[PDB]
Amino acid sequence: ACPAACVCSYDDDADELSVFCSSRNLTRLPDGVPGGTQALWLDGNNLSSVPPAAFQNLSSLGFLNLQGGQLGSLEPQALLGLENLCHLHLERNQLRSLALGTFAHTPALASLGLSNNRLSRLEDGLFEGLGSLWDLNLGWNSLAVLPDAAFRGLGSLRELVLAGNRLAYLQPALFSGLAELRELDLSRNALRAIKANVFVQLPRLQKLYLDRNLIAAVAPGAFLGLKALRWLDLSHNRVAGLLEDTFPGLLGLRVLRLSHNAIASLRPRTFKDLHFLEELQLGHNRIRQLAERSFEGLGQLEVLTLDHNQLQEVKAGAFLGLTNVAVMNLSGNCLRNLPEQVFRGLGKLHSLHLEGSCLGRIRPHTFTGLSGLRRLFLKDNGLVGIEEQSLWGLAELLELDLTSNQLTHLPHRLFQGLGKLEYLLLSRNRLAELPADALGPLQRAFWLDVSHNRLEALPNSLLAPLGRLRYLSLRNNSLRTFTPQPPGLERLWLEGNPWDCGCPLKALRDFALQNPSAVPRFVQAICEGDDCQPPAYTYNNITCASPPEVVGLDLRDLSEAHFAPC
Amino acid sequence: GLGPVVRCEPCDARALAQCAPPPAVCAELVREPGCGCCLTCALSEGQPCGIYTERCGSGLRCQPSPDEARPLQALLDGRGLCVNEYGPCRREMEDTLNHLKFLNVLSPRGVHIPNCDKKGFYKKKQCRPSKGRKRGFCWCVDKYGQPLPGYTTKGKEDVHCYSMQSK
Amino acid sequence: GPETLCGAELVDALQFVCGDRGFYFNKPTGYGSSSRRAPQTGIVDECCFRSCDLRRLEMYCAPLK
Ligand SMILES: *[C@@H]1O[C@H](CO)[C@@H](O[C@@H]2O[C@H](CO)[C@@H](O[C@@H]3O[C@H](CO)[C@@H](O)[C@H](O)[C@@H]3O)[C@H](O)[C@H]2NC(C)=O)[C@H](O)[C@H]1NC(C)=O
Ligand SMILES: *[C@@H]1O[C@H](CO)[C@@H](O)[C@H](O)[C@H]1NC(C)=O
Ligand SMILES: *[C@@H]1O[C@H](CO)[C@@H](O)[C@H](O)[C@H]1NC(C)=O
Ligand SMILES: *[C@@H]1O[C@H](CO)[C@@H](O)[C@H](O)[C@H]1NC(C)=O
Ligand SMILES: *[C@@H]1O[C@H](CO)[C@@H](O)[C@H](O)[C@H]1NC(C)=O
Repeated sequence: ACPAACVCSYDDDADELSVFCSSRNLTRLPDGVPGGTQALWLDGNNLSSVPPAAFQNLSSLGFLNLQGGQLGSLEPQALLGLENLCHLHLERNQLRSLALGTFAHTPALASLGLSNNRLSRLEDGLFEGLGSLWDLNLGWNSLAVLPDAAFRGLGSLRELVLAGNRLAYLQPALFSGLAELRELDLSRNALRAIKANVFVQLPRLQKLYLDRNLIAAVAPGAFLGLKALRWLDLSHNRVAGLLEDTFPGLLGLRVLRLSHNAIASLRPRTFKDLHFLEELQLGHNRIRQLAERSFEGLGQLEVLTLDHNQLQEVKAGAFLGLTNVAVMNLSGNCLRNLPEQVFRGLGKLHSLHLEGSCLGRIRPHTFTGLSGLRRLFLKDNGLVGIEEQSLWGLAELLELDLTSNQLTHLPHRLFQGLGKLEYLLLSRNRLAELPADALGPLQRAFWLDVSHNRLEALPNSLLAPLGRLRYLSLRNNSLRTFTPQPPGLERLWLEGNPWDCGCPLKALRDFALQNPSAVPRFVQAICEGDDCQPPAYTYNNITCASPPEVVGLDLRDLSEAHFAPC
Repeated sequence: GLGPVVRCEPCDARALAQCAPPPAVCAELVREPGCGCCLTCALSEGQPCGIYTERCGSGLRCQPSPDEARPLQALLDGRGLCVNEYGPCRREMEDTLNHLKFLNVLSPRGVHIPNCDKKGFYKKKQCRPSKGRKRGFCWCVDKYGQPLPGYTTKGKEDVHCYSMQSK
Repeated sequence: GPETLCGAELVDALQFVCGDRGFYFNKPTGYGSSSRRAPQTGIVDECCFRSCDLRRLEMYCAPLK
């Protein structure tokens, strides 16, 4: 007894009669449908305004999916007879308005969706007789002002979404009687100037989003009663100044975000009573200098990221109360004349970026109290010299990085303490010759990299106390001869130098012929499938120049008989 | 309260053009598992099965061993039989899947959830969704989520993030 | 005791089990009576932090037409 137009399903584990009238070109509803249905799908069709008497004789329901389509009118008495309905969906129709009474026939509702419709001017008392609703979605509409007591009668509500709308004002009586709300969302609206008595009787809130609005003031006293709360968000706004009594009592808080604002200075004793934070973010603001004891009380932080302010000087004793801090970004602000002994106390760090700053030099007491580090970055400052006793304190260290500076030579007692290095990167400098013995202490090293310098010779006694290499690069360096000292290599790049193809250059030929996967010819660049069409190739060609009888030719293929007086 | 639905992309002559198509001679030519359109020959009854091998013959099922105490790993490594207090990672997963809930339909190559253990810390190594007998790119990271240098020797989309070796 | 699976292996396993039908992140609300009342968090949290197996995976496939 199915209308022979829809896929009729049957009992699976109960008496469900799921009727599938979804993807089909339909005009107004079919008839002769089953009476004992338990779920009905109707999305995708081209219906219009429903008749008042449409859904009677279906005293068992609980699913009325109606997304898509071209619906715009709900004539009165439309939902008459549905006493056991439990879900409803009207997502992407083009509705325009709802009169009073349309929800008087359907108590025991448990979710509602009116998301991408087109409607404004809610009435005063629609959602009444709905003391069991749990969800409510109203985002992406044209709402601009709400009367008082619009949410009247919604006792047991737990979620609420107002996003993409155009609200501009919040009177102090909107959220009244919502004693079990749990998540609020007010993003992407046009609010300004949070007042001081709105959020006072929501004693169970847990999330709060105020992401992208135009906010320029926050009265002192707001956020007063919110005992339980764990996620604030005020990222993209225009907050111009924090007072001392702006966060007075939010004990349980755990995540603040204040990026991309326009804060211009900090005060003596902000940020107190926040014994339980674990992440701060003060990103692209305009903070100018740090006074003594500005961060105080945040004795349990983990991440700071002051990464693009115009910070020009830091006094000794700024980072004071930060005990358990592990990561600090700091990279991008022109810290030219930093003092010394400024990082004392922080003996629990693990990673410190310092790139992008305009440092200049390194003095004997720059990094002193950091006997816990594991990763330094120092990429693009512009150093012209590092002193001899600068790194005698960092016992644990696994990666240096000095990529694009302008050093010209290294002191011969520099790596005395670093007995645990594993990555050494010294590209793109102006070095002229590497020291004679200053590579002894490195015993756990692999992955050396000295490309793009202007070296001129490598003696054999230089790479002997390194029995762990697996990677080596020498591109574009102006060398003439080389013999592979580490036998268990797995990579070699050698393109760009003026090699001399004579007798002493033969072990390289043998090693390249017997180990063709360690010294390849070319490897195919990365590709992701859509851009795999072009086969980008990185090259590795060895040329002969100093002898004119083998000039131009490659080494792997020259004659097989030139090495006969050799 | 319903969210989007994920479903594989309908392939066309483009796929068969990119996918080398030389089906060797055999009986009961079938399609390869997952959702990928490159025809191959089926397996017999009693040969190893898996997630990245071919699919069993007609009227057959690929079930793990009747013990092993670890089904999903045993099926990932190809050992089946054809038989008839936040952390650094939870804070990222949260606002990752808090964004995939306001959209309509999407494809299984647009999901980008990280891979981290049961204490909120990144695990060792990260990967990307596959497409049936063709895995995705992978790389190595550290505890807080910073990448490390590394190379490959077998080929692209392949790495062994050992204790510290990235061979 | 219980095993756990999280990352892209989860997506591959879900592709393998369901097939050409699809899947959701929450339950497909089959005869919703207490599906919303009793809150099932989702497949990601349950299989990344508590326990995971094949029956729970099968429970989330889209229904065939
Ligand atoms: C510490 O702070 C620095 C601040 O610069 C962070 O570096 C920045 O990381 C972002 C990641 O989103 C980079 O943005 C990217 O830019 C490229 C274009 O250049 C764009 O194609 C990408 O879509 C993305 O927007 C940003 O450029 C980069 N800044 C630098 C140095 O270039 C760094 O990640 C932070 N590290 C942490 C938090 O540990
Ligand atoms: C619906 O109509 C379109 C054209 O109007 C047609 O292409 C399509 O096949 C129809 N749907 C079905 C299920 O036949
Ligand atoms: C329900 O039953 C009434 C009375 O028997 C019948 O006339 C009608 O067609 C049925 N359905 C509707 C549209 O209410
Ligand atoms: C080789 O090194 C020199 C020295 O800095 C540099 O100017 C040149 O650009 C490098 N070659 C290439 C191809 O970049
Ligand atoms: C490098 O050698 C390959 C052959 O292996 C050749 O096709 C390519 O043009 C050469 N490139 C250079 C830098 O001459």
